[PDB]
Amino acid sequence: SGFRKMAFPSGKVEGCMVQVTCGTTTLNGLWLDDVVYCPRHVICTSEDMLNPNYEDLLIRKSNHNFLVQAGNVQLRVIGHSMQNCVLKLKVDTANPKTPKYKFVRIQPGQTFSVLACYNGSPSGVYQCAMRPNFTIKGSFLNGSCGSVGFNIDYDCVSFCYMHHMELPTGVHAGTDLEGNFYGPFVDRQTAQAAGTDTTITVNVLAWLYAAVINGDRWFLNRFTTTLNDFNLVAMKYNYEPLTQDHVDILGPLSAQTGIAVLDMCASLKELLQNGMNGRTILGSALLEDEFTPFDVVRQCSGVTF
Amino acid sequence: SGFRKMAFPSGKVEGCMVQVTCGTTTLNGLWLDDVVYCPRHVICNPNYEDLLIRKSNHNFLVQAGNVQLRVIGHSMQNCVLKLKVDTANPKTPKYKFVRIQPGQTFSVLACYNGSPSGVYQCAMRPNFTIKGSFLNGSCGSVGFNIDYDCVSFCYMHHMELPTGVHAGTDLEGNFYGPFVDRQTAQAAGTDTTITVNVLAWLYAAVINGDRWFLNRFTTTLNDFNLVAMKYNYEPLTQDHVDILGPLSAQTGIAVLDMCASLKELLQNGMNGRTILGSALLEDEFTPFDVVRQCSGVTF
Ligand SMILES: CC(C)(O)c1ccc2c(NC(=O)Cc3cccc(Cl)c3)cncc2c1
Ligand SMILES: CC(C)(O)c1ccc2c(NC(=O)Cc3cccc(Cl)c3)cncc2c1
Ligand SMILES: [Cl-]
Repeated sequence: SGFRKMAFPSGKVEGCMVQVTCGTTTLNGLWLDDVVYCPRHVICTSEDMLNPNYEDLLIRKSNHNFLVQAGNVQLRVIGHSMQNCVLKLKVDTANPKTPKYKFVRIQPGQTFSVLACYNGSPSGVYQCAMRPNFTIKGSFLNGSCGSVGFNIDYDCVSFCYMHHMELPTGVHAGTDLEGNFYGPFVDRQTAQAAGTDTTITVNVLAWLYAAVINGDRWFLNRFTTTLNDFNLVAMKYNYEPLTQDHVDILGPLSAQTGIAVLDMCASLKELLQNGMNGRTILGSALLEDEFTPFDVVRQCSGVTF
Repeated sequence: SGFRKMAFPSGKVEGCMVQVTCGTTTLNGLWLDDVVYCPRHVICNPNYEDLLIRKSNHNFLVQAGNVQLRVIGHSMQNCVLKLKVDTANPKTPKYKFVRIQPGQTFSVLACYNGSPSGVYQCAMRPNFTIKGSFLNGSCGSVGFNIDYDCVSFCYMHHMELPTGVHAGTDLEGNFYGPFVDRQTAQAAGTDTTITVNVLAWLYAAVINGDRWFLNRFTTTLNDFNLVAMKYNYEPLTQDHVDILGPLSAQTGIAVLDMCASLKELLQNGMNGRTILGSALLEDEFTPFDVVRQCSGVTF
């Protein structure tokens, strides 16, 4: 019993964190085999950030201009290339602690664990989700750039995010491990704002199923809804449209609890209308949207209370 | 910017998790040097000394990854069983066994069959239970903090109470709270809110640009403690006020100034507003957790 925002064990990622220094800038890098991956803005000053020409800045650099530190050991840079917004530093030593891994690009609504680092050293780990507006509500300070997001499915680490920057509203933006940003953001100091955020409906529904599994049914009602009428109501509360794919994904939770997806949709409709009236669901006074249907099956029991 | 319930990096603890099997029971153990620590109920009104005297070393199966560890000795210390093994753990970190106080927080590395499945942050509640996320097979999962490079082990999971909350011991086998390791009618006492933690969290909201709850008013520690007692809040002591000193200095808001803001939230609610994305007053962040997350301390 119990339900917590749970992160994946960070050990396999801690063994990959290195410190990258270029001139006066110092951020984190990901050391996998003989390559160190880090944000390409490590080559920039605060001046270049207004309109950086990365190709022109990088052509002026040599291997010895980059200092890579793995623990107390210095790594020698033997090559360098840019792939989109990520700089790939070829080093002379393969990481013996390299885990089995994949670079995956996630979709908004997907969750992942974040290993926050400063100077190549991990300071903390937390769970979070890719928001519909392609930003993450993380907890990062200056020096966190190069911190990575990941999922660990079975024994393989799936790298899905590299932290690059903080937007003016305090939210964060970054790229997949190929250097392709999530969202319409650029690694430039520009008046770019996060689009209006929306609630991840399929996740709130998954979390309501987790509450039913943990013995809480106070929110259920005798009503059902059409998929269209639910979306017409949910959009009024800034909720993401629930698609047929979402309904199909919720199938196993619906089967395990005996509550149809559109019957759960009806109680979400009522919850949005009535609020909680002093009650909580899984210890929360708000509707939680950072647990996917996959996270709920993973964390909750297979036997309903 | 941003404020999340953040756990310590679990890597130094993952390298210590082993699977312990005794007969039909299978739970987790902590392998430090040549000793495996696990709940003594792995051998299970139980007379533990009488059950243990009937066991031999080969009755215990210890699995570290795919390797089998050979048990060469065994002893009991309170509610924890210490299995002497033939191999020192090469991944043993620098460590200490510490007993924590209610209100203090720690990281939990949840495991099943000697394999870590997840990590999460939580606090020792005033009623000595933890609001964890555990399933059958989680017994032997450990709680820890990291101080520089040293792992402080503070909790070993033992059981789930009927209300869905959890109970366990320090690494010396001494339970937190009036609990016993056996199947009987045990209930968690009435819980209280950790006031010093809610105050620390209000300071974190001020640091992150949330000041709507601040007012021009102050209070005496005595007048606030009456209000704390009415709302099932833990009494705020002078030690708590002294501990909040650095947060008070960093934000320019006196502890009793912040206490008057909490008094108005307790008496009147949030009125549709949230603090750090929460509609409830959060009490599982200590004043040190607030400082550490709003600075950038690494291990
Ligand atoms: C101090 C403060 C505001 O809390 C802070 C300050 C900086 C933070 C940060 N670094 C940057 O944004 C560097 C940067 C600058 C311009 C463009 C680009 Cl692409 C990158 C990343 N995450 C959290 C950060 C938090
Ligand atoms: C099935 C369910 C509710 O998920 C569950 C069941 C058991 C759980 C568990 N173990 C026990 O409580 C076993 C037990 C019994 C009597 C005395 C003692 Cl000391 C221990 C620990 N954590 C989560 C547990 C969760
Ligand atoms: Cl995805």
